[PDB]
Amino acid sequence: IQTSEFRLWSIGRATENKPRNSFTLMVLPIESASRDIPCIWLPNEDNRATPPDVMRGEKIAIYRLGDTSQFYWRSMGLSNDLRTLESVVYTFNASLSPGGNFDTCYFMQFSAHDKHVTIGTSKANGEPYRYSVQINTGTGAVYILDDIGNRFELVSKDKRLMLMNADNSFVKVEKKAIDLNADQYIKLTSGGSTLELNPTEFKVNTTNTTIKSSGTHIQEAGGTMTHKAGGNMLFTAPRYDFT
Amino acid sequence: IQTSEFRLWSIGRATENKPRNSFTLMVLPIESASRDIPCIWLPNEDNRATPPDVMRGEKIAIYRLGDTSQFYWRSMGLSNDLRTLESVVYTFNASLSPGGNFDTCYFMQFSAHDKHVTIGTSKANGEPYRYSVQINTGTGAVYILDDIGNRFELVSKDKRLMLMNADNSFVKVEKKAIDLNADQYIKLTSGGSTLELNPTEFKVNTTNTTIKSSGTHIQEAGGTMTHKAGGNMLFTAPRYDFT
Amino acid sequence: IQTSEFRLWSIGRATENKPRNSFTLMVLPIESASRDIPCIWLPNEDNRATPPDVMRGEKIAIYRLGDTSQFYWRSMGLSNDLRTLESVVYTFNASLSPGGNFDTCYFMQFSAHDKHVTIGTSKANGEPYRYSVQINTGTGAVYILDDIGNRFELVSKDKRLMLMNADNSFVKVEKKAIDLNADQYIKLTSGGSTLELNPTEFKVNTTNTTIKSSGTHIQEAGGTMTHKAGGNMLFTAPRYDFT
Ligand SMILES: [Cl-]
Ligand SMILES: [Cl-]
Ligand SMILES: [Cl-]
Ligand SMILES: [Cl-]
Ligand SMILES: [Cl-]
Ligand SMILES: [Cl-]
Ligand SMILES: [Cl-]
Ligand SMILES: [Cl-]
Ligand SMILES: [Cl-]
Ligand SMILES: [Cl-]
Ligand SMILES: [Cl-]
Ligand SMILES: [Cl-]
Ligand SMILES: [Cl-]
Ligand SMILES: [Cl-]
Ligand SMILES: [Cl-]
Ligand code: NA
Ligand code: NA
Ligand code: NA
Ligand code: NA
Ligand code: NA
Ligand code: NA
Ligand code: NA
Repeated sequence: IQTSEFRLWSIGRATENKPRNSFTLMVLPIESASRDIPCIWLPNEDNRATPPDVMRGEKIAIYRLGDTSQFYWRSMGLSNDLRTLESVVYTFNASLSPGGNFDTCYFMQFSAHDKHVTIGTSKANGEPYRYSVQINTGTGAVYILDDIGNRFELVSKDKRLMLMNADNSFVKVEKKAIDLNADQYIKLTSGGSTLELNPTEFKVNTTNTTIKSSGTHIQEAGGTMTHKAGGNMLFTAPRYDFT
Repeated sequence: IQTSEFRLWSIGRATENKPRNSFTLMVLPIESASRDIPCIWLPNEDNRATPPDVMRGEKIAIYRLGDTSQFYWRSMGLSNDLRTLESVVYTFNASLSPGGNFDTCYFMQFSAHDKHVTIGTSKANGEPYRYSVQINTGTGAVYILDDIGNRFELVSKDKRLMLMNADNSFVKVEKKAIDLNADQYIKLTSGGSTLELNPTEFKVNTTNTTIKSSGTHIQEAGGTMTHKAGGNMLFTAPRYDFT
Repeated sequence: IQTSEFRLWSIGRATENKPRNSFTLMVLPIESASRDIPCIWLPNEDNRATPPDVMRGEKIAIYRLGDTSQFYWRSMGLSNDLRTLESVVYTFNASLSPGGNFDTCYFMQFSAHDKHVTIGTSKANGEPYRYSVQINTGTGAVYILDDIGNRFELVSKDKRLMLMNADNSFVKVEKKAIDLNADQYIKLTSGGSTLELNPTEFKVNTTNTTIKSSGTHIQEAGGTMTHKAGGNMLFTAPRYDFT
């Protein structure tokens, strides 16, 4: 019966917490047939760039190639209740040349250590822009952004939701205030009616205009001021004063 | 040739649909060497909290530790066309103490049963806020929100997209209407020109103001009304009436 | 010692780049005990619909059922540095009937080949709407949309962020301009003050109105124009002209 020389050699227990940036795991074999074995990571799945953040005492499957010193460790997924901080990166390469820092792959990263969840893309295959969808749990924010300045923003400590583009035009909802900003113009359109604000003008073009102030009304011009009516012009007040 | 006592014992077939909240699976061994075996879940991958939603008749790999009664079941991924409703939770623990309801982990959940896709974070390691990015397929919505009231919203039955913060400031795009609301002020800025609306004021500060009405123009003040011009003030109408 | 007839038969090397839409992989066994073997995909994990985009020379585990011609290939995850373009689809079925094009499942897809990252849902189990959260790296955009016209948009080449609903109401932030559009009305609310624009009206209802123009002020009506003040009406200018 032909069987590969590469086989499950012994069930084991991790003797140490795997260091975050390490692929080696010290494992103690616990089957009756120093005492630790330095094992190389054997992934449970493809497209996972980081080994599991194995804690001391987790059940580990130790694989061995024949009688050689090539030992491998595979997480068995039976000791999840031991996990503390976990950071996992799933990578999907996006370059014609192989080899590879996330510069040549699309990825999704859950990092408790660095306190973010991020989906990011790369510019290694003709893509014009890079993107990131990030939940930043450290500062407290959700971002949707490219690499040229366009950004959706939810920032919790400032109670801010914002639509911001690369030209500093934005719609900002921060606390009890809303701020719109645009260097060329801001225009409201409803049917045939328009209201525009631009660096030199405030323009309204509509059918009927009604400006009601329960208190005072003030309109002041540094230059000339014109009132024009195709129909009758009406003034109603207890008295009229011309300075 | 040393080999672990823990080995693939027999290929089998699931005899029942696995109940959603169960880790045990009844499996019938189908290799010639009651008839069902209660098996414990053996995961194919780490960071998966839920066993596959195995349907009756799926090919199952039955593992066994030596001659003991410890039987384990592993989905082989060769019977995907039998799947009906699936709910899968990937968890990434985010607490210094181990052990663990999603209160101590970042996670991503695809649930056909509960009709949502959700990416959520936890507040178990000093994070100031929790977050959720949810596609709610039951009610019909996409949400981006924290746990204090800041929210992006796409709600389909109401044709609503909204930016809403914890102070009830919002930019609402619902059906054929747009509503902006902010308790302190709403300000539009374009260059040196500003338009502000606040609880007691409507203020415009610009260079040139043009208000054209194809129909009627009405401005009414409960108190005083002042017209001021540094240059000539012009009135043009077929007739003028002072009440 | 009972062991399944289905076992790891030999470690091997992929002889060819797996074609994107293929489940078969030509593998050369490299254990001493034509020369290629057509193997069927054996997944490393459940809920993965696409086999890994295996490149020539990757280490492959060849499984075999007994002495039969049923050979299977499993990616070992030890040759990731050979990956070039990768497209991976994780599927989560969402239909009461089994069987299945993404029409009956929720899914998440990372595709370097087609240049997008997409989370999508289906309408096979009573869901009223389908959804997609897509990073389109080809055109350069992030979309959040349903299947009836509601859409959040980040489009990089146009420097556009937009909230757009099925009735063509939108808040558009494009380059140096902001455009709001709504067929019924656009209303700003701050406390008791309101500013509304609708197809026939421009309405302001506030306490105090101040319209300051450093240059000229023009208000023109095709019909009548009325000025009403409950208090004194004041005119201040170097001279007044009635046409
Ligand atoms: Cl290492
Ligand atoms: Cl793994
Ligand atoms: Cl080697
Ligand atoms: Cl990379
Ligand atoms: Cl501001
Ligand atoms: Cl159970
Ligand atoms: Cl599994
Ligand atoms: Cl046990
Ligand atoms: Cl938890
Ligand atoms: Cl409202
Ligand atoms: Cl095929
Ligand atoms: Cl796989
Ligand atoms: Cl078969
Ligand atoms: Cl499908
Ligand atoms: Cl427009
Ligand atoms: Na890690
Ligand atoms: Na301000
Ligand atoms: Na696996
Ligand atoms: Na489930
Ligand atoms: Na309303
Ligand atoms: Na592929
Ligand atoms: Na325009």
